[PDB]
Amino acid sequence: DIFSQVQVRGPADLGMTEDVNLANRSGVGPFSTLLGWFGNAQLGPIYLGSLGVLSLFSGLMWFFTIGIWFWYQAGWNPAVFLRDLFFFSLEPPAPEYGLSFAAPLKEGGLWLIASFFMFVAVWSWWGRTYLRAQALGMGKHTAWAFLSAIWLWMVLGFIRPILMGSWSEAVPYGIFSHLDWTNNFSLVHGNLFYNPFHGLSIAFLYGSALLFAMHGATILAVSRFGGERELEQIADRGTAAERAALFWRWTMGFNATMEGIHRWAIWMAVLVTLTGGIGILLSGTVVDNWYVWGQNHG
Amino acid sequence: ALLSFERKYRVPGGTLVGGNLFDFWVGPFYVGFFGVATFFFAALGIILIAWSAVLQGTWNPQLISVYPPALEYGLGGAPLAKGGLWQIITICATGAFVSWALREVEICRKLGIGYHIPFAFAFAILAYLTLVLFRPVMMGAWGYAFPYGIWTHLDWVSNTGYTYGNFHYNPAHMIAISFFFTNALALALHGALVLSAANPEKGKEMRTPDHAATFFRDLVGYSIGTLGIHRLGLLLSLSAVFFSALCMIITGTIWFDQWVDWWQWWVKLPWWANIPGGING
Amino acid sequence: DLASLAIYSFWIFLAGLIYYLQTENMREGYPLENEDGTPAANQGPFPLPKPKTFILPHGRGTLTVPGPESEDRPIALARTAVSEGFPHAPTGDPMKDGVGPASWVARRDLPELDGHGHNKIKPMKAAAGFHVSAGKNPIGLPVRGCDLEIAGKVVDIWVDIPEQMARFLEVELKDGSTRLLPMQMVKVQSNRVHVNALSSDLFAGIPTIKSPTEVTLLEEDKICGYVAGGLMYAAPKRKS
Ligand code: BCL
Ligand code: BCL
Ligand SMILES: CC[C@H]1c2cc3[nH]c4c(c3C)C(=O)[C@H](C(=O)OC)c4c3nc(cc4[nH]c(cc(n2)[C@@H]1C)c(C(C)=O)c4C)[C@@H](C)[C@@H]3CCC(=O)OC/C=C(\C)CCC[C@@H](C)CCC[C@H](C)CCCC(C)C
Ligand SMILES: CC[C@H]1c2cc3[nH]c4c(c3C)C(=O)[C@H](C(=O)OC)c4c3nc(cc4[nH]c(cc(n2)[C@@H]1C)c(C(C)=O)c4C)[C@@H](C)[C@@H]3CCC(=O)OC/C=C(\C)CCC[C@H](C)CCC[C@H](C)CCCC(C)C
Ligand SMILES: COC(C)(C)C(=O)C/C=C(\C)CC/C=C(\C)CC/C=C(\C)CCCC/C(C)=C/CC[C@H](C)CC/C=C(\C)CCC=C(C)C
Ligand SMILES: CCCCCCCCCCCC[N+](C)(C)[O-]
Ligand SMILES: CCCCCCCCCCCC[N+](C)(C)[O-]
Ligand SMILES: CCCCCCCCCCCC[N+](C)(C)[O-]
Ligand SMILES: CCCCCCCCCCCC[N+](C)(C)[O-]
Ligand SMILES: [Fe+3]
Repeated sequence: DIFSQVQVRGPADLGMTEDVNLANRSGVGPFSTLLGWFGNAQLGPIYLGSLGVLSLFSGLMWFFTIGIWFWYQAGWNPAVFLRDLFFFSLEPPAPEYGLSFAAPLKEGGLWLIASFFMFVAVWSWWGRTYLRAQALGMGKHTAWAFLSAIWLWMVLGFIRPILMGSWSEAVPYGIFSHLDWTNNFSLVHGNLFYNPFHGLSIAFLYGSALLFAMHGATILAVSRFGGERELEQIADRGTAAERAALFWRWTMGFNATMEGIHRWAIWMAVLVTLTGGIGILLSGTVVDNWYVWGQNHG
Repeated sequence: ALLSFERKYRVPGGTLVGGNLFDFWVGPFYVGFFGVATFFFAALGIILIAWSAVLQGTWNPQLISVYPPALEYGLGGAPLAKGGLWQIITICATGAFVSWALREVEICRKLGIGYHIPFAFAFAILAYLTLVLFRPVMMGAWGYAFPYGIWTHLDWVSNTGYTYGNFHYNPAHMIAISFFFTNALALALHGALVLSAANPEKGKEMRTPDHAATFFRDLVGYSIGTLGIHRLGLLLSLSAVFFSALCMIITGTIWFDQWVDWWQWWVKLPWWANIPGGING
Repeated sequence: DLASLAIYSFWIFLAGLIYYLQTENMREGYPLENEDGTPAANQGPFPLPKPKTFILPHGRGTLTVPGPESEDRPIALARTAVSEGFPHAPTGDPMKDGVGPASWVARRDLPELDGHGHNKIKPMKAAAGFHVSAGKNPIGLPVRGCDLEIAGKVVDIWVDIPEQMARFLEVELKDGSTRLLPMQMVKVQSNRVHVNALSSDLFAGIPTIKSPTEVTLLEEDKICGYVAGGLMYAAPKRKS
């Protein structure tokens, strides 16, 4: 089922040590009985390290640099701040400044600072995913998967603004404002529904839901045979995996293995922002209007 | 024909309807009574779709499109060429889907597993029924449904959206998107986690689930677990689709105005409604 | 143009990728066979992938897939028709024989070990510092079968130490012997533990473990297998 009927607790687990520097690990946190009814009850420890701190510090700087701007907009009034929270917006520099780093602060400079902070924040955290894996002797699938996501973000606020000739083409920091920018970005390029990457991207998004639905319900359906213990079922096929494979073979004609299903997985999700990134990159650099392009194919 | 370990599983029984009658296979596929049901509904539906295509005078799939009845017909029947054909086709789809679900149930039983897969699928089926049955009824004409055509359907989406402004402001739409993005994120991770443990560094031994558990605690200070990430996955997807239905079933029924405008409720709370400055003052 | 280039490129990428994806899921249960066990004639467009070898922790050897497949156990099934595609009927007791929804795999007769090399799963009595932290503690509650008759009593909980999870309940039968029951196939009520798959009279048939403080992959499969099979095979004894 979706919830455990009974919870059990033991001494806090400090984990595998492999090549990890145990000096950089925190201490275990409290146990949540709340988290316990769904998954593991154990909070922490977490690994700090140099990259974690840089990431974590730049991360907050980004968030705060935006935060002060919102307050400056709110007339430092906590009431307005709450009323107008989704309306505030930190916008990129005007098209006038181009790829200039000299825009005045109220006119776009503050946006550059925030972005610079985000840039470092994100890349350091990427390097963090990689190293954490290295130090345990694991594959770097997580860092590479992560790179896909990074691709779309790189393209939205960095690579495309640069290839277009101005930062003004980037995404503003704001709740309603980044929604508007999105809606508007499609209007300008002749309706993104004709961008075949966009369409591909949607297929993989829809698919991710389809698959994670399929995989999840399956593993639950056979957890009565210890299905969730996937690494050992990969190393020694249990009846759980057979029932799993056979349920699907009998339904739609072919099937996965336990290692296999997880390759379907990582690629279906990774293709969302991979294709995505490409659809957006060509948008406005090589193709000005996807409908017209749809008319020619060229 | 059989997987090296399949035979011991191919025993009689588990059928919901009709005993041993359709209790058999065709190549890898399991038939069952509902095996037959879905085939019949699928045959019929595709036929009708081709029939629509001649009345339309195109065989090109990018062009073919079967439209519902126009609003003037309300929730009554319409002539074939004028909307009947879509109505049957819709009946046939439903027939297909539901049947496909019940077959999943029948396979579940024969194998002795839970019913989580058929159950999860029913959410997909319910989203489809929302868009072609529940919303049009409630609105008052089959004409509010989306047409069956590759691009025409994308058009319905675009037109229906823009009717209420930027649809981005539909609040349940915001929530539904959150689950879609978050689910993908989680499918990305889960897959990557298991693979990296099963496929370590060159020459190293297969990692342990423990290593996995550790990798994550080190990364974000927490690890949900094997039975967890699988319940999680199931929850995000089912949820994504649940909210997707919700955002539509309310649109046009209990809210027909611009979605952005619905946010005025927040901004017009009397305690800050008149306070000057900001964006709205 | 560029765009046209990119998209044509991608549809090609995607095609070899599926091909990859597909051949990787062919490392088990392939190649295909006929109902008599002889290799099938048509194995599909996809070749078997080149084998890969897994290096198993705790000096437990290696695993190479695809590799020689064998059930490594008798199957008590007989054909019910003269052509391919029909069910195979059990020739004895499906439960005892382990066919059908009661099937089990000839996994290793060694327990799963945690990251450190200790037995992953343990009776809680022998798991230093583990206690039921939430929910109803089953231990001591009678166990009821689908026929609404009492079959035994929980005398311990077998826990998963690395993940701090309840995997099985250890139940003591009327003759003083005990069986493991998968956690995922029991309903914990406030005054009893209800088992819908097995009727009281079948609990004794639940396969036993050779050592009282350990379970092996083989014994997990034989047990889960058996209990699951009750759902279809105990059916005449189940009332509600
Ligand atoms: C639910 C949200 C909206 C909507 C919004 C969009 C948007 C937005 C997009 C699509 C896209 C697609 N839509 Mg749609 N779509 C809706 C409802 C549907 C219905 C339905 C019966 O309810 C179906 C079958 C489809 C099917 C499709 C595909 C043609 C295409 C890729 C989807 C995909 O990868 O999913 C994931 C599923 C899988 C990978 C499993 C395999 C699915 C295959 C591809 C199914 C194809 C069926 C199709 C060819 C018709 C067969 C019917 C007859 C039997 C012949 N949509 C509603 C109205 N749809 C994208 C596109 O590019 O098409 C123009 C796109 O950009
Ligand atoms: C009016 C709106 C337009 C439109 C305009 C756009 C635009 C513009 C874009 C999309 C994009 C997308 N669209 Mg569209 N789109 C429309 C209608 C639709 C419809 C529909 C009608 O049903 C659907 C289903 C979609 C679906 C989608 C997605 C498939 C795709 C983004 C995938 C993704 O997951 O990115 C989500 C993931 C990311 C952004 C990656 C970011 C990762 C970073 C590193 C995260 C860092 C976090 C930060 C550091 C803070 C840390 C967090 C805190 C610790 C909490 N569109 C119409 C036609 N669409 C994108 C695309 O790819 O298009 C091709 C895009 O740029
Ligand atoms: C392949 C495509 C999908 C994908 C994959 C993906 N994302 C990833 C990964 C992968 C494989 C990681 O490994 C990496 C990760 O570490 O996840 C655990 C990541 C990640 N994706 C994230 C977010 C994210 N991914 C997204 C999308 C997607 N990621 C795709 C759908 C999105 C969107 C917009 O859909 C978001 C928002 C992060 C959780 C994590 C990268 C973390 C990071 O880079 O941090 C840098 C900076 C900081 C440390 C900032 C911290 C600042 C905060 C303290 C401020 C906010 C405070 C707030 C009010 C707190 C309260 C929250 C309440 C809920 C309690
Ligand atoms: C609820 C979460 C997500 C989900 C889950 C889900 N889907 C599922 C399942 C699950 C758990 C299955 O078990 C089942 C499956 O077997 O997967 C392999 C299924 C499935 N999801 C499918 C597709 C699908 N799921 C989708 C969505 C989702 N599925 C969700 C996002 C989508 C989209 C658009 O997002 C699609 C396209 C099928 C691959 C498969 C169900 C197959 C099936 O029902 O077969 C019976 C029907 C036929 C053989 C064809 C019938 C032909 C009709 C009679 C006529 C055609 C009419 C149609 C309306 C025309 C539409 C034209 C378009 C261009 C608009
Ligand atoms: C409670 O009040 C305090 C002050 C305590 C707070 O902390 C509150 C803070 C909040 C109010 C913060 C609110 C923050 C949000 C509303 C943020 C929303 C952010 C988004 C919706 C972002 C969407 C998209 C962002 C994109 C795509 C960013 C892309 C960035 C980049 C790729 C970076 C590019 C780098 C640049 C241009 C500079 C590079 C320079 C070099 C030298 C390399
Ligand atoms: C992981 C393999 C599954 C990939 C699904 C491929 C089918 C998607 C079809 C999308 C139709 C797209 N397009 C380009 C015309 O917009
Ligand atoms: C993006 C393409 C989606 C449609 C693909 C449908 C394939 C159905 C699976 C057929 C497998 C066949 N079999 C059993 C004869 O081997
Ligand atoms: C978009 C998803 C499409 C799925 C790709 C179809 C793969 C079909 C594989 C059929 C395998 C045939 N076999 C060997 C099982 O008989
Ligand atoms: C799954 C059902 C989906 C709806 C399919 C269309 C049904 C239309 C019914 C109209 C028949 C006539 N009328 C108006 C007299 O009721
Ligand atoms: Fe999994």
